[PDB]
Amino acid sequence: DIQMTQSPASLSVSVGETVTITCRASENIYSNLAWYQQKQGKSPQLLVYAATNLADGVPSRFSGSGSGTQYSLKINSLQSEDFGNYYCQHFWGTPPWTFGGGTKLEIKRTVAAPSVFIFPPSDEQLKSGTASVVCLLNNFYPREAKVQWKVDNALQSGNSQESVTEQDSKDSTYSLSSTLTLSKADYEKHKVYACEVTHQGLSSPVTKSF
Amino acid sequence: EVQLQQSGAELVRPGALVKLSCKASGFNIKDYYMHWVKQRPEQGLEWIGRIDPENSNNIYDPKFQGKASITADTSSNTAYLQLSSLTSEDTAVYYCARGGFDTNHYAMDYWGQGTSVTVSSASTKGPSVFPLAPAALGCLVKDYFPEPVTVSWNSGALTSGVHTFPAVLQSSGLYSLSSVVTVPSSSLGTQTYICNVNHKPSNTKVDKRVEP
Amino acid sequence: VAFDVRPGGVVHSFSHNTCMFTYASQGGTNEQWQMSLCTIWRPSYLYFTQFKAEVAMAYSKAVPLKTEEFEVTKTAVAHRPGAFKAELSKLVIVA
Repeated sequence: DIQMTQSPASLSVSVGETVTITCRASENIYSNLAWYQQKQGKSPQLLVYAATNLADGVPSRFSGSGSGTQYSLKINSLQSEDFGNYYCQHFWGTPPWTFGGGTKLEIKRTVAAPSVFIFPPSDEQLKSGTASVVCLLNNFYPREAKVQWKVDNALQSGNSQESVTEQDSKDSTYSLSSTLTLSKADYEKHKVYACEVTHQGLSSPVTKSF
Repeated sequence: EVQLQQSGAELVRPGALVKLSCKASGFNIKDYYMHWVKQRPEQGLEWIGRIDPENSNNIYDPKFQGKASITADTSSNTAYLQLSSLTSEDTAVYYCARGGFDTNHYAMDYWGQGTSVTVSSASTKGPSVFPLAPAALGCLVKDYFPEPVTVSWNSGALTSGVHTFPAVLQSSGLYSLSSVVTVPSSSLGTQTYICNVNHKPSNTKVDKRVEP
Repeated sequence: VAFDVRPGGVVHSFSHNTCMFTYASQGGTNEQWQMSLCTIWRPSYLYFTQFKAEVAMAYSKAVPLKTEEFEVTKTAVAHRPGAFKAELSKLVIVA
């Protein structure tokens, strides 16, 4: 079997710059190599085929080069919508016609501070015996952010979960949701509920409370 | 117009078997290979195998160890992927894709939308929908299984400023997801905001009004 | 360029810029062959019921075919019906 080694595994590049992603085959694949783009929750899309040919409807900023064992996908004048995962695949010899490990492309942009919002559990949820307290960090960059939950100023641990959106196709930001879960009994035993946010875009941490 | 229409999401027990379908429109399946591709959560694409529907020749990556069986029905212009002795390693999205027979045509130009397969002994459960009262507001879609949940705002008329987060798996073994929207603070009091939650596995459809 | 020889009995062709290979075959698997520009070869376990390369030497293994197995004409190299022993692994055409 022929193994495909894709490099780099991850990249963060600004709008207008050039991106180069490489694919190395374990042996000569005679230009039988394609490149695909895939966005979150979507099917992969063919970009380049037979190493150097642009697929129908693919923007001209995309190009492929190479021969033998070494291939590259180039993106000239990167656009905000070009973030996602990229994969190479070979079609040489007896199958498997294997894919490379993938390259995750992030759009790099200026630092953007999050807008922070705190939501108490609804009266409807409290009736069921559980309390979910939510903290939203909206439209920020870079992806790295720290959320610390405080209940009557006591630092919380092991009772929260968070998730982050895919990068925005237009403004290249991220949003994050953190949920603090407590029983109704524990929730009613305390008064002050706070979400403290630390991020590169903030001069000092931001606290939202109720 | 070329289209590959795949069958719906599957929830199946460990040790069991599934048969996925891929109906082709706008071309004859005898003129292409039909390939199947696996994608485990947070992982890369992995080629499973293919069938040539003109002669029924089918071949696989040996790593599947005979667990995948690809068939085709030329009368219905449909290809199929059967997966047996299912384990948690088989939980993934499976895509069908057509490809040609020479250098300039091997690459797969048209792909199906994917079929999610979840291997679990857990039962289906519909979500509870709670408001995230307001500027930002939202909906908390809690305690459902299996994935996915779809969320829209004002029947899809409100898209600007909407963030629907990836679900998190709770210690209970059930998922929880939040959907938020940022709106003008002046609209709080006069504008109606409704989140439209749909969880197909449990046939749950909830329209929740979010008020200050 | 690479191209797959598809058994099953349907008559197929592959061409590149011109050199064209037309065949029908039987066997267990689709085989990836190559065309270099004209040389047509398997980098074969298929049984060819017919073969024609158009714009010369034919080989069972890449081992020439017997003279009686094929015919070289004005533009083509083709199997001789009833004499060709169904094994083809390489075709070379200098025009």
